[PDB]
Amino acid sequence: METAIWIKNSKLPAVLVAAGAFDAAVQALSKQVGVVKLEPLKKYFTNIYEGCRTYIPSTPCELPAQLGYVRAYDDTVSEDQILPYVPGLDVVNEKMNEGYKNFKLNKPDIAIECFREAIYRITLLMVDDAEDEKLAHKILETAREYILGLSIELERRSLKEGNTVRMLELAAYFTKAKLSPIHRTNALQVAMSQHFKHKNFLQASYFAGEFLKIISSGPRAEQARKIKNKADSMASDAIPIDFDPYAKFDICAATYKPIYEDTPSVSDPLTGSKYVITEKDKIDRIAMISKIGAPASGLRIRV
Amino acid sequence: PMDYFNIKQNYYTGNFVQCLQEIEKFSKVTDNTLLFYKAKTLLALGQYQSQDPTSKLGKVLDLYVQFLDTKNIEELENLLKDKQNSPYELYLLATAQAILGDLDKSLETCVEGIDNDEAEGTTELLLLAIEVALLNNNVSTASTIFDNYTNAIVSGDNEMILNLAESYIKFATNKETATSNFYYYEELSQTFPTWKTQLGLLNLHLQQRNIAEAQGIVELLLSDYYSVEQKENAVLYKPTFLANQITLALMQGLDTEDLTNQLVKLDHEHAFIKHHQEIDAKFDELVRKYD
Repeated sequence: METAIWIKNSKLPAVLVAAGAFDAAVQALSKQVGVVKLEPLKKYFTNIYEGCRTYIPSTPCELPAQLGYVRAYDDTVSEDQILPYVPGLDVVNEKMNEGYKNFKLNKPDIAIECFREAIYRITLLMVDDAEDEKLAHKILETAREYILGLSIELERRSLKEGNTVRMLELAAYFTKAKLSPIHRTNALQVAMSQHFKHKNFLQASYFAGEFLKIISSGPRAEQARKIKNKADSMASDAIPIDFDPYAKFDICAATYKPIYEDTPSVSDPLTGSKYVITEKDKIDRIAMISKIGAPASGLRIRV
Repeated sequence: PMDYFNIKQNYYTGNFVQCLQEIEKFSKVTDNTLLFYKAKTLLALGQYQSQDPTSKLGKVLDLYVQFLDTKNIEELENLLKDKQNSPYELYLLATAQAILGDLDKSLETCVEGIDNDEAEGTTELLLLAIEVALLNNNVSTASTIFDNYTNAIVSGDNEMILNLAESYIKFATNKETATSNFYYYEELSQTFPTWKTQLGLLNLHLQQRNIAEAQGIVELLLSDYYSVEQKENAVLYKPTFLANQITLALMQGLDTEDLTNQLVKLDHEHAFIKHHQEIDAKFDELVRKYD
């Protein structure tokens, strides 16, 4: 009877999953966040269903063990709040912190795995709170920005020497990802020294200046200052690239090109990443479960 | 009364060695309760041996231990078919039926023998009825059976059996999880510290989201007094121990691959693994259906 209490009290995808109503949960995710590829969510469905269940020994032990349920709240709440226990934002923050740790250690694939996991956990959250709901959305957008920047940098690294313009463009677009300032420092350092190496002194000076307004002391700040001094003395760019730091644009999460306000674009309804128009109906690169440009009613995590 | 109090008290808490001792105090004496509990206690110790091949109950018990290996019920059923069977006999037949997955038939076998509450073994069979109904997710029937039986009334030694049944109901219904039910399980873990009472307390902490206390009891069971000194019934309770660890890890966000693999190797028929394979297939089928 517990499962039907759950479903009567909330149709959140998390609650449907906990109840075993996998099909109804998949349909709800389809309408709400455009979910279309299911495999990357399997573990998470599994995690929820088994996380709110526990097994006590029977008498005798040969008899199958008996199933009990872990609820969301203790018994002091009304009957319409009888809800499954679903792990919350504190685990999500742990996954994000592991992402940041792998980012600092220059393990970008593993960082991406961590940010993707936090996104999948947020897709199946249950909060009871306007502040937790807003916090969940902000973390989701942050994880997307970290995945986007890391994917730009992995593309840059994958490049054959001789794709110098594409490489310098990617180095620049990496600085556009909305990481924390201390993390944006990594991208600015890449962009600065790659543009300096390739005789793009105007670019190098911009990236060095942006670096120095976050980190002002230490040996990287001094490297940045001497790079900026030399670059300001040269005041030239050997290789023009499509990049205006003062314009308003986003980066296409599939082709890694700037999308200006007049550029026709579509977006992923789940992660909010943006794409050039030829990516409509394809699967989002950030989390790889939802359909770019699909009609969607919006993420539901608030009971 | 009280003849059986210590036998039953040690059996239901999982103190099977001390249970056998309490039974041995009746050296060279036998009745159907002594037979029933000595057979079940020897079985739980991994040391079963045929106590009374002569009598009806003993034949049934040996058929039952055999069934546990063969998983074939035909002999047991054909022996009890159309006969006037006692509650102890029905206990064993209905446990077998329930192990086969036939929970409806099992509950009916139980209900057969619950008429008279002054008949030997009836309280035992009532507990089994409760357990078998809860296994089939028929919680309202379990409550009704228990309420009607108990209001319709209690010997000193059956008291613990009825409390055990009630506690299974309260576990399945999250009823006073943090007050009376938890106190019951914790008191038993303190007075009769065994694998059984310890896992009961652990389940009650998990239901309360008390990660720290759950982990404390997991560490305690992993220590030497339980995992080495009690290597005997540690084996009996290991699969449920593994399932519990899995739910605690999942509550923390930790990986459960190793634990799930241990459990599936050790007891691929554990309730956790049935649920696990079922949701695995359910999800893979959805994946296929929407492609």
